[PDB]
Amino acid sequence: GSHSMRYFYTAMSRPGRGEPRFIAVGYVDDTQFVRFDSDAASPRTEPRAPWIEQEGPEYWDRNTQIFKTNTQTYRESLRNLRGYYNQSEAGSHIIQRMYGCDLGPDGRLLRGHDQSAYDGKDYIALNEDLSSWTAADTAAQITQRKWEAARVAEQRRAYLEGLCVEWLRRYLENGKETLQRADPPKTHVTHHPVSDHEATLRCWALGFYPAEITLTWQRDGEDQTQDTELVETRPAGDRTFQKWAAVVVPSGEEQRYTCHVQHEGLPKPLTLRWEP
Amino acid sequence: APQPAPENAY
Amino acid sequence: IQRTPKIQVYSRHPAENGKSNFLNCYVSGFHPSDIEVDLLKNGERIEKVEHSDLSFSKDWSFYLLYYTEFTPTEKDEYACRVNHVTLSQPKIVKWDRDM
Repeated sequence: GSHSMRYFYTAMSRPGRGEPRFIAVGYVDDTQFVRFDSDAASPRTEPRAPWIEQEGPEYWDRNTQIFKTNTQTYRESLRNLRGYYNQSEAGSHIIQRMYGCDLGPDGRLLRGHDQSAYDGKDYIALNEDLSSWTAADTAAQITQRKWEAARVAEQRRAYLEGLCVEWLRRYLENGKETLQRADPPKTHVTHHPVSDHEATLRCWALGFYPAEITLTWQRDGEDQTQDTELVETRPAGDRTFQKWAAVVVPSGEEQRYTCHVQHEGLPKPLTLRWEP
Repeated sequence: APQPAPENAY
Repeated sequence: IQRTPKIQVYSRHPAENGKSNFLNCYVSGFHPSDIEVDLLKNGERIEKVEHSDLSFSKDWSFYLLYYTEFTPTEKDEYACRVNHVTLSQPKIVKWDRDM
């Protein structure tokens, strides 16, 4: 496919410091477009992308009611899970949930998602059939039984195949100038002598969008996966991302190394080498 | 747009 | 269990002494979500510092971007100070314009 929409919910208990905080953020690909934080002075769904601002009052009020209701529901869920694990009321815990839809390059639903975790560990997930569940343990099995009895899978599926795809396609059109624009990475290789007979070759990729990118070093046409230091792709703050890969090589053998860059914004993969 | 509420508790 | 945060300190645009830029401190791969992050100028906490909205990766670990405008120089030293439940002592990461 080529596009996706995802909502990320985080509910965190904090005994002695008020009721569990609920935060929700929505993304289209690697672009965040909305947020809600129950801890805000006056909790309300807020825009985070220019193209969502055009949505009317009803849109925002509808969103706010949903997240305000979720704030209450997830607090109930945290109380339930605490019990499923026989946990004390003194500890802080977290429920996380990711859900959304993926569309193919044509605009058709590729697949749907609905995964939950408790304290950072997979808890329950809706299977790809969007009809059955996979529970991680006997506690999640209780949630599963509860959701099967209530026909929750059917409600999630209805959303994923309907509203999710409908609104995603709408967002893609409204923000086509950015959401449907891939920015290729600006690339270059730096050289850093480490000693008399070894130097570091660092391949840079800057200002690209989306975040998906492949950066690799090859020696004599052979990639150095095991010898390459690859940092995590990081956000620049202007919607674009940055990434670099480095390899320590023998002085004088620099030309036997080549950096290969693959990015959606590149018509053809790139091959770079250090240019003294 | 997000999933309709109320959702079922865990 | 718990996961210690990864930390990267860098600038939005290539560093040009005397030129306005943005200092970024990206913290990721941590769990739980509570985390304290400070951007420092010559060891002193910078006041005007914003951050992104809490979100997480596929492995459920969290990530946040703390940033503030700044003008690089040859003298001024910048760094990111991070404290997390997984850290016995606050971790300091200095900004290296080549990283």
